[PDB]
Amino acid sequence: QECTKFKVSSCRECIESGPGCTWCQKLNFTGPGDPDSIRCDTRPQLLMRGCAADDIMDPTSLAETQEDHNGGQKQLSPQKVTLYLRPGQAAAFNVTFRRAKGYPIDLYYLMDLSYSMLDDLRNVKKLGGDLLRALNEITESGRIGFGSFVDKTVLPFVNTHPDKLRNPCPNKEKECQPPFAFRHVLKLTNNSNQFQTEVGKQLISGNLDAPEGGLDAMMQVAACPEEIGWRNVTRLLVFATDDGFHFAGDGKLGAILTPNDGRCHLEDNLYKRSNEFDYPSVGQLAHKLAENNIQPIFAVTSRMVKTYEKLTEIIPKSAVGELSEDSSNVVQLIKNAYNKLSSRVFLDHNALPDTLKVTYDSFCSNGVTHRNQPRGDCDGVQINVPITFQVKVTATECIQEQSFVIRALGFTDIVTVQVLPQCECRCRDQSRDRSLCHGKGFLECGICRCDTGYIGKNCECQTQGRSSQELEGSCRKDNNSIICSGLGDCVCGQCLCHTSDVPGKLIYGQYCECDTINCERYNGQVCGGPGRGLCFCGKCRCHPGFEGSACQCERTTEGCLNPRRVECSGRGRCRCNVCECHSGYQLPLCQECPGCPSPCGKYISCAECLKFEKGPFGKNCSAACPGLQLSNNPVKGRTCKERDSEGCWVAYTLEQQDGMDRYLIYVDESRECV
Amino acid sequence: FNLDTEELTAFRVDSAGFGDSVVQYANSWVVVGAPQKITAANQTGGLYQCGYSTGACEPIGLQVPPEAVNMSLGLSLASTTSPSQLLACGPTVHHECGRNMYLTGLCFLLGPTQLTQRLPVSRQECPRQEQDIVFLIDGSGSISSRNFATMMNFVRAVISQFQRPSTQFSLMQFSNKFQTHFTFEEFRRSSNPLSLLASVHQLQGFTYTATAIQNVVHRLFHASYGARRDAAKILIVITDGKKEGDSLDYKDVIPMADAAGIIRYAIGVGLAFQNRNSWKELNDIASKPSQEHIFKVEDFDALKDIQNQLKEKIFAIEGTETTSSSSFELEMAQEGFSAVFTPDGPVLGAVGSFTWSGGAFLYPPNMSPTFINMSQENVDMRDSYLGYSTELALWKGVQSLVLGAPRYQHTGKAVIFTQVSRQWRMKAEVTGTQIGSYFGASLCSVDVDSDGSTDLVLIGAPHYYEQTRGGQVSVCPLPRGWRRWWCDAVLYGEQGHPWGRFGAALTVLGDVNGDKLTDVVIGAPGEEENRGAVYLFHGVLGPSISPSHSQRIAGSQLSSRLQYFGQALSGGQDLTQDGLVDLAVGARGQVLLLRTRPVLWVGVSMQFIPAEIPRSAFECREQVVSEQTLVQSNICLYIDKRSKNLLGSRDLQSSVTLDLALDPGRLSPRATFQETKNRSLSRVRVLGLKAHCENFNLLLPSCVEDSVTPITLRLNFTLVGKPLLAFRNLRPMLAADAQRYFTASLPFEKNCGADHICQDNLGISFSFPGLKSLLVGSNLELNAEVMVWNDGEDSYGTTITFSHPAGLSYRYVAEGQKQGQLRSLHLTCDSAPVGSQGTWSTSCRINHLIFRGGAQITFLATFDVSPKAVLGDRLLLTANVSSENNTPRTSKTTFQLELPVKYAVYTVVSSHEQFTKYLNFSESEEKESHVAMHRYQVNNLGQRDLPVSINFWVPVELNQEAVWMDVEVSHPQNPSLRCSSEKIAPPASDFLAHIQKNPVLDCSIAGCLRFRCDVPSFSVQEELDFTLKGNLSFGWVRQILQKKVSVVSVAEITFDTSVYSQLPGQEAFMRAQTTTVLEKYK
Ligand SMILES: *[C@@H]1O[C@H](CO)[C@@H](O[C@@H]2O[C@H](CO)[C@@H](O[C@@H]3O[C@H](CO[C@H]4O[C@H](CO)[C@@H](O)[C@H](O)[C@@H]4O)[C@@H](O)[C@H](O[C@H]4O[C@H](CO)[C@@H](O)[C@H](O)[C@@H]4O)[C@@H]3O)[C@H](O)[C@H]2NC(C)=O)[C@H](O)[C@H]1NC(C)=O
Ligand SMILES: *[C@@H]1O[C@H](CO)[C@@H](O[C@@H]2O[C@H](CO)[C@@H](O)[C@H](O)[C@H]2NC(C)=O)[C@H](O)[C@H]1NC(C)=O
Ligand SMILES: *[C@@H]1O[C@H](CO)[C@@H](O[C@@H]2O[C@H](CO)[C@@H](O)[C@H](O)[C@H]2NC(C)=O)[C@H](O)[C@H]1NC(C)=O
Ligand SMILES: *[C@@H]1O[C@H](CO)[C@@H](O)[C@H](O)[C@H]1NC(C)=O
Ligand SMILES: *[C@@H]1O[C@H](CO)[C@@H](O)[C@H](O)[C@H]1NC(C)=O
Ligand SMILES: *[C@@H]1O[C@H](CO)[C@@H](O)[C@H](O)[C@H]1NC(C)=O
Ligand SMILES: [Ca+2]
Ligand SMILES: [Ca+2]
Ligand SMILES: [Ca+2]
Ligand SMILES: [Ca+2]
Ligand SMILES: [Mg+2]
Repeated sequence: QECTKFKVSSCRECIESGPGCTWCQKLNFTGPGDPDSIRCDTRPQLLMRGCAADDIMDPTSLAETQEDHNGGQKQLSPQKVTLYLRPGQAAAFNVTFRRAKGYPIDLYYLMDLSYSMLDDLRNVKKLGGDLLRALNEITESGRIGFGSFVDKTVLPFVNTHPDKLRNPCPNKEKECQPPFAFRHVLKLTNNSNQFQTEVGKQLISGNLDAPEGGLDAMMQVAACPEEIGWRNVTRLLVFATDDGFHFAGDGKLGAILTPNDGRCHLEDNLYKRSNEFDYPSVGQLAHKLAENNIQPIFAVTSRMVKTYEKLTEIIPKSAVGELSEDSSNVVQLIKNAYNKLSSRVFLDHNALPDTLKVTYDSFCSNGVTHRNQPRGDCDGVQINVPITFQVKVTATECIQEQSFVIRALGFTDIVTVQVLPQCECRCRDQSRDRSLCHGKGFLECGICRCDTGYIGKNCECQTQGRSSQELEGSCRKDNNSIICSGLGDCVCGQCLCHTSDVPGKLIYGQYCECDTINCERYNGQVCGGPGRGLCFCGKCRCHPGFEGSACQCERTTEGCLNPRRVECSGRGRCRCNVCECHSGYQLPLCQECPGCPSPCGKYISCAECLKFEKGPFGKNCSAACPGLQLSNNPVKGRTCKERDSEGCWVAYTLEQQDGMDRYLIYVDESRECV
Repeated sequence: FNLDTEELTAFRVDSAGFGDSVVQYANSWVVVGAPQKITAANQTGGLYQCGYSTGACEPIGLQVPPEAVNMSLGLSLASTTSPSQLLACGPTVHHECGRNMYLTGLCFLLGPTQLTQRLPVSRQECPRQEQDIVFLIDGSGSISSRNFATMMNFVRAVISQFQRPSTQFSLMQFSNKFQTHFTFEEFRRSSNPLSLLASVHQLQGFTYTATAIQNVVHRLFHASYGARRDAAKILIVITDGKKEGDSLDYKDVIPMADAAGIIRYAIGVGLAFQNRNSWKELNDIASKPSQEHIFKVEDFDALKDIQNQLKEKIFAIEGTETTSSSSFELEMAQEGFSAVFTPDGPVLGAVGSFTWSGGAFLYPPNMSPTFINMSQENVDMRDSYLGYSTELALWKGVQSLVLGAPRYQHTGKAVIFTQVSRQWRMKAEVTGTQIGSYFGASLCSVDVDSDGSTDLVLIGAPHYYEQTRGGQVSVCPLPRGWRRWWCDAVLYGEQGHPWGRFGAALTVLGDVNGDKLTDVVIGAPGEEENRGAVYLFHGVLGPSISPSHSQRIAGSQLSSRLQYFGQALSGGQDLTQDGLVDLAVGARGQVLLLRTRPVLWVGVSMQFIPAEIPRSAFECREQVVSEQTLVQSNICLYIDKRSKNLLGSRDLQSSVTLDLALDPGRLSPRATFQETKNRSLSRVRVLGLKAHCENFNLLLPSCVEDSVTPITLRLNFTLVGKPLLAFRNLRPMLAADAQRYFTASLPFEKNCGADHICQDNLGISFSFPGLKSLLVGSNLELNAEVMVWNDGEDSYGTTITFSHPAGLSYRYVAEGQKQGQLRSLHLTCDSAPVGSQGTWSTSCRINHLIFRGGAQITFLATFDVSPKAVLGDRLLLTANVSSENNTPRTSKTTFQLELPVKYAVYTVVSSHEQFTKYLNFSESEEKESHVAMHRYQVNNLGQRDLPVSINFWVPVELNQEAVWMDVEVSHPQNPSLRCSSEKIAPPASDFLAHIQKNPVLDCSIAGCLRFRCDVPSFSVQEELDFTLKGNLSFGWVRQILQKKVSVVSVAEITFDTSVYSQLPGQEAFMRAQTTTVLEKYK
């Protein structure tokens, strides 16, 4: 199959060469004056040479599925995978996951209390008897909690004196509560009517800056249930606000450069730290949040729908809910929650050491035959239909025995996957044959490994003073080659490559022909430095995730992808995280061709065939006008403005998108026949 | 890689938020910031200047005005060098405008001059609200004379509670007629307005409610009477009955009033109103909602009990159209949040401009300042803090500013602005990569080289990730030619440590290692367990940085106990006055200074006086002696790259340890030095910028086994001692690429037989397979197919060297999986500078095997060539070929060839959209002049100035019938250039049918007109544009007997096909077109 020889001194050093490397233990396999490194070839070659089949030591990777009894864990099996992983060779173990039933639920209503959330507070202050009613079907005795939030106390997030601070309410001043940021009004409780009545109590507040500081509330919530309390099963949250959201970095405005610690420190179910404390970074949730098995459910105005949409991409288990400004269709959010929240099966793992690389496969239930990618994104599975993930773990070197875990994001089920460095190849010891190797050496699967001072295939020679006539036979690759390719003095048939005390430098091989320094460079580093790849006799063996002549095309990834998740938009192969845009399309993702004519001609005919109805000319339209979209919105960019079929100047912008002649227009509701 | 981590200075002044923001001041000092250094009543912080001489920080004197409150100065800092000045800021000034205070910002300019204080210190006064209230009163006969003086007494009352000129009043009374007692003009002018209130008398009479209302808003609310134009219109009414005899109706009056936007209140008296026939005239009268703008009463006397209530409803007035939204201007813009200088005055940044869009205020030389937002026509950019960070971008031409917008669409975009003469528009921009990434936090214009023209720009995004949340900095060069610009000339540096906040800050450090390639520093106070961290990168060639950093001085460097360090940092100035630049990095509590240790590197030459071995002490013999032969080996050492350290002390003297060793890798020493008798030796000797050559004695034993393999001699060398006169160098060192292991070979006179004399005969020849034209830009790699002979004795360590211009070097091919009639070959190549000025040799000895008999062999050697390859209009290259046994004789066998070289250029041309497509039906006669205008814009994104000549093709004559006459070409915004003119006649085919196919009128039909506008030197980036016009005749339109015809002009740019070409393969962007239409019917 494949096997390039690294320094081969024992059967183990043959294994550390690659997956397709096998070793022969059969004695008397070495000819009159043949190398010991010949014992290490490919299984096929060994048989062609004569090496018996049962003499081919071949440590291969496999899996130990120690399945539990039951109620060990529920729908993630197996529960304990003890893999024996040989470097370079991939071990594959499957993962059966058949979600079963709805466990105890635990909701929490994060509502922004502003003057814009007035009729929201009215049409919601006490509609919770239909929440348990909407909870009745699937889950049983769940829990219900509430938490309010506005924005940081101190400016510039809201005027900090004066007694508008005691009275922020704009114009009505209906005794609204003091400006706050997070008030834990209700704890997770069984009752439902007590919950409603404790809510209506509190009235709104107000702040200055338009977007909110709701992110600070997020952490403070799932930070210390030593005072808030939380169920040990499920934990769903729901964001609600007709306003933006502030993240880290914005605190510098309020003269606060103390980052977010992660733990909440309240004394009266109310924050008094958010002031002496900076905003939680955007990414400080997908970690902490997803660590406590909590998952918000975005539900805001249509004005803020596609901003939280981009937020759905990043953080896991999160849905987008466009609703009216009255919060009346808020309970239908959760009919859309379990819809695609019980659907996102995840299968990531604890941050593994760099010495390892993990991947997965996917076999969704409705049709999908995925292969080779992290995660386990199958947005088409729900109640009681199992799934299939093929976890393939590979190593680069002979790891040290350790252990990691593969969890499902948003699930308490831990799968303790044990990992064992499988390399050594037991065979014999130095009780059998202290004879051969002339007493000054031991034996290991045939060959003999001599002492510091003895060398030779039978420890017959010593590392001082030796040489013969035709022992220099297999000591040179061919008749017209210099002995040991220089940089190596031949002793007893074979060669002993000289040593260089220079970083990296190392000679090796039967005739000392290969080195670990003379390969293809990259960024002023050998085979891409020790990070990217390595050097071995000219060719670079790039680490996992890196390909190319010298790991030049450093990443096998595709940063050539945009949010559209189509490579290089229109045209351009994705080589080395770079697009090769056809024509004059420019970088990085090939969308704008600055020099292009920005053609509006030939488009007028179809512009009046879509917005206005002034006759699809050549034929009809939607056929001669595959600029299929005509959004009812202020799209922009290619601001065009030409005339119509008969006189009038028809205005319209023209936002191109992705491939070939695909477009998106808004034709101004106006004309000009002057 | 030369940032001191031992002997540095540390200022630990414990003053709260001390060491939170820092900057390099006039070289002698460093200024630190402590925003939270409480002073007085919740006021400022304070600054500190620190000198190197004595490790101590002295407070800095400041005249903090009582006006500026809780501004916590020092938070934002900035310093210039032109003339040395410094700038600090309190971006949190608090000025109490009553109801609610805001944030304005206040800065100070210090230096060896006058202590200026610039916004400039017009203590930013609160906002003035404009109200134009109009009292309307029923004076019908139903009201008693007693209830009258009481009501007009309540009127004056509600007038005093207000203050002018920010408020205004106008009164009218309405019964059966309508008297305007005093207008808006007679209120702001009359020093005593209430003097006219007690002057009015009752009217009695009938009642026409609605009628007066119109007589009020269509007169008193005119800008003519004095009612301010841009104002808030309020109207109040006080009546005791409905409208009877009122010849009008509310169905006409109410609408047109709400048009001008007039909030309507109502105050009734009688309680006859609480009937269902007199309650609707309070709702109709007032403006929606009805339950807010009304306050009915029974008694005129206790009408002043609600005098206490009306206080509020009117003051709370802000704006009622878009459901009471929240707009702004410059109340909480905290100007000076981030500042940076520039040849034409400093530049502070505002954040809360309007919809918190953002911007920056520029201050010229005592001329009033300007300001740059994004205009309002820019719908987006709401809440982005445009100007959170600010940086300059000087260029050979005009300056350019840059503002950071962390939260554009909540992701983060960065926008670059230019200030063209009477323009100040936007150059370009780039969105962020991820939501919350915060793309825009930090920015730094840096200079890969030292040409003085800012080449590229860094960007910060500490809170970004995909799997690991280390942070993210983004390199983004500064392409010229607006509307195109990419933060992706590839790369973006990071680190393998989540929650690190990498990119929090950064500054240009400049040339530290002396390879002409500026180097930058970058902070990351979140690394490790909250511990601090900093990074060091280097440039390469033009727009680029090296992802792999050389150093990573973090908070584990016996920084006993600081939590997050690197928050901010600025360097580039020599303050310790030990020659080279210094770096200042702020940290919580204290701030450190890391100097840069001098990096010199050295070149070496090795040789063996006796070239090879004469076979005298070769195979030897055993009667009598070892006459141990005496080989001499001379090595020399000299340092050449110096520019930074300059002549004189240190750049010269520097002792060194030498460690020579022969045949190291083998346990069979082939020789020994005489001085020590060992197989190796060491001696410490003095170096200089002038060579130091010493030859040593070597002893070869008469008899030896291996002779084929030359004997190696390598040296390990370093820099021992490091005492040099004063301690003003302290520690010098070597660079990254330190090939401290240099080896030279000594061959042997191989036995080519008991006779036959060993004739060295080798030839050589090479070519370039498929190499077409070779222009600099394309054809980066250069594939050379070299063949070689051996028509003589066997060459063992045969070597093959090339001569080439500086613009290229050899890179290993490493091709394989299985292909060739070709290379197979492990060979060792070493580049090196040779000739006087320019050329140099890359030798390549076929390392480890023999080249025998009349055998030929072919291998492939490839040379990367730089896109900016300085080389003549022709490039030659040669190939010396010889054996290991050197060249014992006369005429060399070199092989050379010379190639024509060209150079890449990007040259594009567009048809500006100011183009006259004008067809329309009014075509009664054959007139002349509706001159059309074909504007063509052109520009080159190449990288070299190159002459050009822009050609044109404008139709005119058409069978004697002119198409459009007197056509010339204007060249505005540029000198009067010379253009040529020539007429030509097309092929003359049947044009009848020709354009019937296509209404087009290209030059192939009508006698066209070529314009050859030459150009002296089309400097890169130059968008040299120009247009052409001419009265367009309608006569020829009939000549062809159709309608809706269209005439086209072609414009093609040209340049010397030789020397220059265009790069990508083939782009026709150098040939634009403009099609005008002459559809005129009837
Ligand atoms: C920098 O950025 C801004 C904002 O992004 C650009 O656009 C400005 O946007 C504001 C929007 O509020 C424009 O509004 C101005 O309002 C002033 C007073 O408030 C009036 O408007 C509100 C809303 O209708 C009313 O409710 C209130 O009662 C007031 O009527 C006006 O005084 C402004 O000036 C206008 O009238 C004055 C009369 O003195 C004229 O001199 C001006 O020409 C102007 O017509 C204005 O209406 C504001 O117009 C915008 N500025 C500009 C210059 O257009 C800015 O364009 C941008 N700045 C620059 C220099 O580019
Ligand atoms: C500045 O204002 C702050 C509060 O914003 C003061 O801090 C304390 O505030 C509380 C609540 O108003 C007062 O009851 C305390 O008396 C304040 N503490 C002290 C020690 O006075 C702070 O005092 C003010 N600082 C100054 C010097 O004016
Ligand atoms: C030049 O090179 C040799 C080998 O690197 C130095 O010898 C030391 O040898 C040991 C291994 O036997 C290395 O671990 C050390 O790094 C080497 N030097 C030390 C102590 O750092 C030798 O010292 C060098 N010659 C000099 C003195 O410049
Ligand atoms: C895992 O599942 C796939 C597809 O069902 C199957 O082909 C493969 O054999 C399974 N792997 C193991 C280890 O059983
Ligand atoms: C002499 O030779 C030995 C072995 O090569 C070496 O270790 C030692 O350093 C040498 N001594 C001197 C004085 O050079
Ligand atoms: C090859 O060319 C270089 C050019 O300077 C010269 O130094 C060298 O002697 C040449 N080699 C031989 C021996 O032909
Ligand atoms: Ca609402
Ligand atoms: Ca530069
Ligand atoms: Ca440098
Ligand atoms: Ca210095
Ligand atoms: Mg009356």
